[PDB]
Amino acid sequence: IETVPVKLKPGMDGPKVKQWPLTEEKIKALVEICTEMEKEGKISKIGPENPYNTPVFAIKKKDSTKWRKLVDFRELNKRTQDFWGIPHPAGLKKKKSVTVLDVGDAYFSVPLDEDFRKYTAFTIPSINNETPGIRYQYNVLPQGWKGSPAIFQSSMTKILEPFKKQNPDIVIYQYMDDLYVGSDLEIGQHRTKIEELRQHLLRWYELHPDKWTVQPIVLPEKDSWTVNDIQKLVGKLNWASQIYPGIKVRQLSKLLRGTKALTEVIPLTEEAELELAENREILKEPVHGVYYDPSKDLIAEIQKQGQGQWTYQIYQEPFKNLKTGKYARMRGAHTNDVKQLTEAVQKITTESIVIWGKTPKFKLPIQKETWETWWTEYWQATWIPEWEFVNTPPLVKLWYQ
Amino acid sequence: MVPISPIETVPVKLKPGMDGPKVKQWPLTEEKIKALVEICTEMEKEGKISKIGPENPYNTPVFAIWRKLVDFRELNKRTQDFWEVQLGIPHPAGLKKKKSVTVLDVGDAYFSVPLDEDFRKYTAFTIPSINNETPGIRYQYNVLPQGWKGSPAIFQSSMTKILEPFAAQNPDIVICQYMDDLYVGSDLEIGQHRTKIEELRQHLLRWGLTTPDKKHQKEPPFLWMGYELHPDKWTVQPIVLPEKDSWTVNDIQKLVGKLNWASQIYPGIKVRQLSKLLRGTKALTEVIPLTEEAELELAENREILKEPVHGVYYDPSKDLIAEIQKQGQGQWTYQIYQEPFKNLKTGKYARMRGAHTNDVKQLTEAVQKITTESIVIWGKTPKFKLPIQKETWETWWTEYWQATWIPEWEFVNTPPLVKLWYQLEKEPIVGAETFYVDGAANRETKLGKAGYVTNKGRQKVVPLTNTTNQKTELQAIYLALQDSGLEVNIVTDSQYALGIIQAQPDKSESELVNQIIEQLIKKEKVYLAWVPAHKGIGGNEQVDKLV
Ligand SMILES: N#Cc1ccc2ccc(Oc3ccccc3OCCn3ccc(=O)[nH]c3=O)cc2c1
Repeated sequence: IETVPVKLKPGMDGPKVKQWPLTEEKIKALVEICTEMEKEGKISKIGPENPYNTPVFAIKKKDSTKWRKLVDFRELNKRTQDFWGIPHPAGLKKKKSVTVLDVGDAYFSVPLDEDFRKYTAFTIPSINNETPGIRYQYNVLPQGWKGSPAIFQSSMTKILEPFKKQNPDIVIYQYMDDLYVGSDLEIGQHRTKIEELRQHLLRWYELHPDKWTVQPIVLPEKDSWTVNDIQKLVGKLNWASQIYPGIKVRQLSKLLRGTKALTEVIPLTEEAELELAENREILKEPVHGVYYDPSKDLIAEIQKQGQGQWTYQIYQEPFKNLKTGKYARMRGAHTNDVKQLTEAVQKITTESIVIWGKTPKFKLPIQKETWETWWTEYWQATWIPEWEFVNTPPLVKLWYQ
Repeated sequence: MVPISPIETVPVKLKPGMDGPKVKQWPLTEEKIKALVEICTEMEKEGKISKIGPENPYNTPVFAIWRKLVDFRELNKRTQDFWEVQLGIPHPAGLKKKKSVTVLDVGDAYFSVPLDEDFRKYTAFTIPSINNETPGIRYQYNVLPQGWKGSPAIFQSSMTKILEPFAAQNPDIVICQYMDDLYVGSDLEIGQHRTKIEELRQHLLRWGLTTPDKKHQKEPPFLWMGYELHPDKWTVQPIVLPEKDSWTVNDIQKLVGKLNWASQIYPGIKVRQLSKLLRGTKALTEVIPLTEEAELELAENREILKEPVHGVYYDPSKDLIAEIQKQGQGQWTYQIYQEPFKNLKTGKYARMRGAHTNDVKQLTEAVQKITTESIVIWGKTPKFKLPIQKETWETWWTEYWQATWIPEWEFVNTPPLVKLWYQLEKEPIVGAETFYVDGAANRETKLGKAGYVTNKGRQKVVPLTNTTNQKTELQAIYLALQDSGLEVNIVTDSQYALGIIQAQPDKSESELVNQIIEQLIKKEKVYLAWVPAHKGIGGNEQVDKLV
């Protein structure tokens, strides 16, 4: 009920980001939503004296036909002053089950600082540029802004105080408009506890971290090896030597001596089997000296494996993986690569939020124009990570497969 | 008098850390001075400006050409940024046909909108006295000055705020704003249409806004932003192509611009051969000759611009269709229409500048462009007609290492068709000869060697002059392709070559790569395996090409 003064970083003007084109249905949905929000005082129309703009578009969440408004507050976020700090719950990732809740509706009760409102300006675009679009600015705390949870921290603490005092075993973390709740109970007891908590949030997406770990480098186990098999093996081991110190391939290479056909079977010498076994023993151990740095960015790389399968690696320094995984979930995206990639990016970002409490910078195996054209059609998250585009095919694709 | 409705001002500030403009007044002739005096006297009588005292430290230069001209460049440099309403322009194909469309231009446009009083003092200017024997005549604006940064945006927003209630109370008509013009359209009867026009100009008159009392000064076709807007169709204003035996770079830029502008409705416009002469620009004065390709192309452009072509308006009740055709040399052309043989608009897409490429990627990019343009203009994605088989696309996107997608589309059999020219095997080929290839070169003498050895004992090493490591690595693979059967396994340590081939190009800028591709096309089955170099991998003989 009392506005807290918010300013911007020194030497930085407000955000002036181009609003990208929208389809007519999304425009209509946004018009409806913003018309309703104007009647609720949440937003207000502005004049041409407001040169600032933030991109905005419409989405549809899971199991919902009702449209939703999403604002790309990225530029405003990085141009917004740094707020302060709560240490990330390192036990959140260790819990058996974590549920994500949407607490965005709470933000709209708290009024925004007057002087700062002009920086939250956004535009519902017009088709064919007939009009300069409908312009609004936020009066209350906007969903997507990094300042909203920071300001609402005390309030959320006050609301969640009794539940926290009640269940000391239940972990509660918050990121943006999302509230992550971890426990070790049972799915039924979990859902009832969730209904309980949402009821506690009312009067004022099952996710299992335990079923996700880090992935070791595995080598084939065959009775008979062909030349090709050994060539691929030597390649993989040579690659893995960049990560694991003691990897040697000379005795395996010794078998390839001569120019044989790729499909020809070669029996392994004893030295070769020994070398292979040693390499296995080496790969079974974790990676040497791999630490997380909060001051550094998280980098995520994604490779398309085919048949709805995708691999990913989160790291900070090259060959120093902090997390690895393989998304292969099929859910109505059997004929669409972009949808699969978008969902994969979302999942990876979620896991990243659970583990480190911040989003990674993606390196997407897709042309810039394609991604920029279609990614908003399948996005169902209230946050948005950063991304770049890799145009050169990596050779390591089949080394994670 | 009837008190016309007021208009709330728009709060305007100067840029932070800056102050109002203070510029020395230019010397003006006695004639100019007299003219300005009379003009400003009339204006002051009208209420557009007001006389001020010497307290005001701000001043703006003014000239006479009689018509006065206030140079606000410095004040514009010192005036805040505005939400500029002009970014991109409407496209005639996006407009939805109406039985009637009338135009109401606004006279006394900017001088009918009040300026924020706190800002008026910054727009101060002086008129030089005769012989400068008296202090100059001091004035300030009470309304929006023409040439001022904030005038168009504020005028636009005011006009919108005024027009909104009339629009809301008349959903059976559609009103559009553009600068000093209003375009009203409806499907009503002509009498009721003129009636509602009258109601509109009365409504505007209540705010003291004057419209043509006579028969409206402009009737179809409307000449707007280079377009001709007719009742049943739209086109572009007549094309202007100069002909001279000595061309400069600037002339090339203007010609390219005009051809690109014409290509939105005229199909089959090509601009590559003329655009290749824009390399090494920034030198506007030059004499660039023409090739046979460019001259034949320009002749074909004069062949297309020979007879007029018209585009239609948009009808939301019908589907939206875009058809694409390959034109070769990285050129693509497309037509967006709803009914056959009647285009909404047309266009072209040129491939990006890269080392290697294939047809499918370019087609995909073209689809991207058309899609984005479509969403801008009509707010939806059109169904596509593409010159590519469903199976081709399937195989492509399934095996492609990148993620890719095309919206709803169908195959149209209009050659040339986009096809996959070759496909690498996924596993080694049984009964196929195995070519271990390698290449190497001396960095200093630029001398090199490229070759292969196979499982059957087939060998070859070729000496090369003026070449590099990458070139020899490619050359080795090429040699393997040349001297092999219809099915072949190939082993290389070149990450470079493997990258190139895994990028799957069907044409390149490097002749060697093109030759390799032509070899691949002739092949039935090709398996390309990779191994690390210098790992003592038998077969892989780095010691054979390093001599
Ligand atoms: N922003 C903007 C903007 C810029 C220029 C315009 C020109 C005519 C026009 O006209 C229209 C105004 C309102 C609604 C529908 C319109 O046009 C449908 C097409 N059309 C055209 C000309 C004609 O003679 N007959 C027609 O059917 C609307 C315009 C809007």
